[PDB]
Amino acid sequence: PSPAVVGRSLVNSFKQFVSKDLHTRHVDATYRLVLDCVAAVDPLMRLYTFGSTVVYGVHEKGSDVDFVVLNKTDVEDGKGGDAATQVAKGLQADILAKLARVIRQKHLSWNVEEVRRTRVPVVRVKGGGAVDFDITAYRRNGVRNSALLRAYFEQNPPCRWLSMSIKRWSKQTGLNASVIGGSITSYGFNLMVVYYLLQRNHLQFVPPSTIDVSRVEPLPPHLPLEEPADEGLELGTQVLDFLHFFLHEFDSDKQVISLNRPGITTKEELDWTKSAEDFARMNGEKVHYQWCIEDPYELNLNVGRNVTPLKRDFLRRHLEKARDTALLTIV
Ligand SMILES: Nc1nc2c(ncn2[C@@H]2O[C@H](COP(=O)(O)OP(=O)(O)OP(=O)(O)O)[C@@H](O)[C@H]2O)c(=O)[nH]1
Ligand SMILES: [Mg+2]
Ligand SMILES: [Mg+2]
Repeated sequence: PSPAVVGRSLVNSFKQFVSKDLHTRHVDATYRLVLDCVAAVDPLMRLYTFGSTVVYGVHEKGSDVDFVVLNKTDVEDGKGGDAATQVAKGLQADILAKLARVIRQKHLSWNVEEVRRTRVPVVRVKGGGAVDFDITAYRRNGVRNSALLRAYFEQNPPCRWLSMSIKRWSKQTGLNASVIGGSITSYGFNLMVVYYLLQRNHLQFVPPSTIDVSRVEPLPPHLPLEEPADEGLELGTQVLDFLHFFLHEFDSDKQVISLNRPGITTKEELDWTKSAEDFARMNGEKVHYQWCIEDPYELNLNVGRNVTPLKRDFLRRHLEKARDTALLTIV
């Protein structure tokens, strides 16, 4: 398929998505509800938003909201790292347990799950009106990477469509970590999209260190999304260039998808090698360095750490299949 063909099926596939109102207006009430609960634990605690809501400036269906609870001092330390220690984890679980209890008290019909499978303690809430959200505590790095990605998409707002196209597809194909057998989160896919756009000079490099939590909005404003006005030609051209790039230009054997620096990052300069795989264990299991995606803020975090040789196979295959189906749209 030509870029035009892909472009057109892509715009047609989103027609329902651009039908309803996109505004991040809808989050305010939920934000207020959660802050209601947070205040009962501590009226001096802050509530911040992050995740796709912030990255895009729009609120997607089938997407949760991400919240983090922060102390004043956590905010004022707007460029501090997040401790990867057992006591930090314990602090976060202690406060999240208290909050989950309040959420249950105040909302008898909500399911309030204390999720402990994870590196980062999280409370998962499903109320029913797709009132859907995760709450974490005492961490800057989610608000920070989301503000970084948001800053990138503000440079070139129509690029959000390339991104959104990749997110929906990743899930359709079973590539996205949200699906059983999935290996890369949506966050990972966004890192790849941005890295791609940077290599093509569609975006201007933003050093991750310039992002300051003390200067972000707890709840950032809406950023209007408008239909690709050129029939979707730019989108279709981007999608095909994105697939070509990740199939034929990005060298997964030698290179790391990174936003820490402009240009190429090597596996060797990170020590992200077969030798490191023998030593490297995250959350009690092997980290893989077959597909390398460097996290801009957390030390030594491969976002592609679950991409085994097999899942790497599966990704190449899908990247190939994606060309001929316009990201599973020409069916
Ligand atoms: N360290 C790390 N954090 C992640 C990863 N995936 C998601 N997160 C965190 O969670 C936040 C939102 O992640 P996601 O829910 O996967 O991304 P999203 O943009 O909200 O997309 P959807 O919820 O799938 O629509 C990000 O700011 C990340 O900090 C990951 O693979 N590694
Ligand atoms: Mg999310
Ligand atoms: Mg998530």
